[PDB]
Amino acid sequence: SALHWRAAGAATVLLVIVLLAGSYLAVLAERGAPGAQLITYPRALWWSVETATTVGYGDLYPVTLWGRLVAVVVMVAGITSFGLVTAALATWFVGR
Amino acid sequence: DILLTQSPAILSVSPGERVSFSCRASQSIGTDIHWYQQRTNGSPRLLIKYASESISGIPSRFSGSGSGTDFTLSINSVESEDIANYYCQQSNRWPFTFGSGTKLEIKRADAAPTVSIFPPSSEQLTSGGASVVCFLNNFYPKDINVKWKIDGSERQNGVLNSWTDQDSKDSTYSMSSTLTLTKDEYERHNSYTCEATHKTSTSPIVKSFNRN
Amino acid sequence: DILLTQSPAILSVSPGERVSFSCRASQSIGTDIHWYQQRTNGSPRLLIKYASESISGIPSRFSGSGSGTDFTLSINSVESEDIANYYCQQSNRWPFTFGSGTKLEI
Amino acid sequence: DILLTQSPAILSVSPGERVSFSCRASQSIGTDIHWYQQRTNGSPRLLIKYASESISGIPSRFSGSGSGTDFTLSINSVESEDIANYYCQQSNRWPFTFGSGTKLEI
Amino acid sequence: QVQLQQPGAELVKPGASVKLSCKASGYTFTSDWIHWVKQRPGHGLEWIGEIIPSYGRANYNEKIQKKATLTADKSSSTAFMQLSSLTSEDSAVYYCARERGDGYFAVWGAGTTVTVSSAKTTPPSVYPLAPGSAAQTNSMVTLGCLVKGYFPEPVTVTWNSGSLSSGVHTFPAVLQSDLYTLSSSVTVPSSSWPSETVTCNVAHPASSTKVDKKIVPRD
Amino acid sequence: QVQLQQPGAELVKPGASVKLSCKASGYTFTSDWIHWVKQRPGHGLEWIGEIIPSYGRANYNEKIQKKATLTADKSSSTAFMQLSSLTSEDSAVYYCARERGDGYFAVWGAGTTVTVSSAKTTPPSVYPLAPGSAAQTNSMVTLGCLVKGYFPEPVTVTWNSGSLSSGVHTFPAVLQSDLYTLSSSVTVPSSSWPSETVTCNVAHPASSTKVDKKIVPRD
Repeated sequence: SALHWRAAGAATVLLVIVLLAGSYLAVLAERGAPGAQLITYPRALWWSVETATTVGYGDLYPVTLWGRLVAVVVMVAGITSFGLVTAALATWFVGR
Repeated sequence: DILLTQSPAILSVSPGERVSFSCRASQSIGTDIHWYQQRTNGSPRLLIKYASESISGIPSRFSGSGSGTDFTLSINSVESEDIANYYCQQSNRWPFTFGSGTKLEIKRADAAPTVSIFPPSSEQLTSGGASVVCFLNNFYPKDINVKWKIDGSERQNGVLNSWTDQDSKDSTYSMSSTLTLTKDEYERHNSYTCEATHKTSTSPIVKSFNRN
Repeated sequence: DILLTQSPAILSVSPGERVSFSCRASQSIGTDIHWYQQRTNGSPRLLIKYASESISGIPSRFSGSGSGTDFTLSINSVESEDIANYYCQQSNRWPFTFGSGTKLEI
Repeated sequence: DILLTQSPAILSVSPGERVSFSCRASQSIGTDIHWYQQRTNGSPRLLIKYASESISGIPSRFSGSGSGTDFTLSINSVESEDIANYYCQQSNRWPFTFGSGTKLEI
Repeated sequence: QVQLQQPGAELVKPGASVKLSCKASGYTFTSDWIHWVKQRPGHGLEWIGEIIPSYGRANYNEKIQKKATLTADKSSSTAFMQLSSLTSEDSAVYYCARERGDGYFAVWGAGTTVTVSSAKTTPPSVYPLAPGSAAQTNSMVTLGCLVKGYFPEPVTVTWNSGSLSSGVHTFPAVLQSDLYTLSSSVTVPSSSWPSETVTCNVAHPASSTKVDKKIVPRD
Repeated sequence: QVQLQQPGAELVKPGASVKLSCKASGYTFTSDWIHWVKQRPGHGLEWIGEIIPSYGRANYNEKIQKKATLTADKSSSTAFMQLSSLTSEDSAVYYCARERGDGYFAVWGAGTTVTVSSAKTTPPSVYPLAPGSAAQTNSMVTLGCLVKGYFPEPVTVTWNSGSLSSGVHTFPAVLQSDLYTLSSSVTVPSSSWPSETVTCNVAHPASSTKVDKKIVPRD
């Protein structure tokens, strides 16, 4: 457990924190906007996961300024996490 | 905003018969609909959540179905305790919206009214006034008429009638007729009576009382 | 093109009474609708933007509501200075389109 | 639930004449519709699957067409052995639903 | 136990203001939403607004007039709704409901009957209703109470503090000049009276005046 | 071969229960779904529920009354449907169909005619119907059988064990008191009778009583 494992390990933990907080903040931001569908927590968590994994079906998405702002954080933290693990497994193989 | 239409507004059904309420959305909301119940002078009570998912405490008779725009609340063999208003509410898009509501009505067998005349009290007369109360309880249907005769002569002035909605214990109706007179007005008469005209009998059910 | 229907064309109302205008789109446009006001021999004046968001300068009486296809412009207790034509305009899909307009009458 | 309407309920046609049944869905279901046949005192028999795809064993007269909400079962030159009830069933969304059914009459 | 406690009634003068409360009990998570629903007599439910006590953000129904301002207090776990400049159109029963942030309303409040009038609060006068001495007895005997002269709505009439509720009617109040008036009735076996004490309990939350009255036979 | 074998009929008393079976044959993959369809006489097909024998999970139609409980047995490859508390509204033909998990129903069962009644099971009385001795012969001769006095439905009438089916009519049963009654008819060339034996085969699955009866001329 040097640096190339603690980084990916913390990123995975941080990601889960972002997913939980992101789904919570999304509901807070999306409510008050007529037509918004991202207004309940259980499906907001499902949205955050498919957002952080860059899947993004289209069944759920933010339509507000702060809602979309929260979404961007979920994307970046998502790509970084899934990208930091990739760079982690790369360094592992290089050192044999 | 998502519009929720409930047709019909009033739903009549015989006892022990399956009934079904309707809830239509102006656009597809998946299965994000919720059914509530509200009896007379009561607070809304959650019956079904998410179209079909049942709630702990709610009888097995209450079932749910539907998806998209059309939804249905069903009751297997309706009994008298189900007399209430049934609302539907969506949670798919902000803001949350309620349905117009549907009132359940149970058509039972005809019941003759139980007339009860009541003289004023010693506490009320002391205050300076008199109110003769007549109760028409537990009858069906709700079509009924009361008549007040003082000493044989019909009285119409000072008559306050009050009807209750369909009772949720025996699917019947009740009526309160209160004749309010002044203390001085009440002391210069003797025979007060209360006549009730219903379809259960061609002869009007009459209750009378004499002041001492 | 997105069609914007405003019913009725003329709306009569007593003073100090709440009134409501209607704007319906041929397809869902979210909340991308905008309300304007045009008095006699005057230029259009933005009242409400994006369904409900208010504009600085416009009185508190003017409120907005609606989403998808149905939209509503409301005036709390109408006074004489509100005699004008009220138009609605969408900005969801190109090109921009205006409503038929509704004339307020007191 | 997806509603499947079949109009008309009864379809009269002369022998050797092309006939067409109708099946309409309350919402778009793509091509996920299936046609069945049921004669007197018999069990349903799959005629066409997925709108137009034919089944081995079913005569060439039976063809299929339609997409979205409107679907059509056709019989090229109807003969006496085709006297039965024709149902349609969708498989796009749960639960599966059947049509009201159409009775062929020669 | 009761999860949402609301005041019985609030009398407001035309143009004035009132602040309704909603004390919460049971599980109070951080993801809880408190909603407020307006219901005029004879009409249906009408969503007013929502508020999450955790953050403090509140949303309101834009389809109607913005007259309510939602506030909360995380300390005492109570929600508040500030109604400003009320007219006759604002006289209704205001419920409060707890949402777990999953859509439906699990628990509703008893509701607060808000009456907008210039009239003064009047305590109810309760009188016993014993049968006449020349009345037939029959298998069942019917008693009653007379709640006359009170304002505003509502009143809660119960028999023997709730222990007796089977065969009980409570008729809607009528409006006379500026006072309400109704009556209640109870039907018990004729062999159980007055061997068993029958007393109605009339409460009038608009003045905090709950009164009892035993029903004794006319001597 | 027959891929789905179902019982002929099941007589049930009002309030009781019955357990229908559906034995499967042919290719039985792990991704197979077994469906059940209800069809009342004169009505159309009605989806009841589904079940995958592999996992054991079953889903039901929520639009109607939940009265059926689907179970399965991977050992004998048979599907079961437990109907509980049946009334007169539950009397119908219950088919079973195999789905490959791709939507359509490839193979249907023969169906089980479930009858809900308090009546007792009665075997059918079959009588021959030979033409009168003063009847014209013509090119074609018409024979028949009389299935009278049986309960409940149905009955399967076939001529010469199925070998003779061309020109055969079987009229619907009529209801008298508490017994059903129908008749069948067959038309063969007049030169082929009684040189060729004509015998109808009447089966009554509700009592497992299949009977034959040769049609001989009236001496």
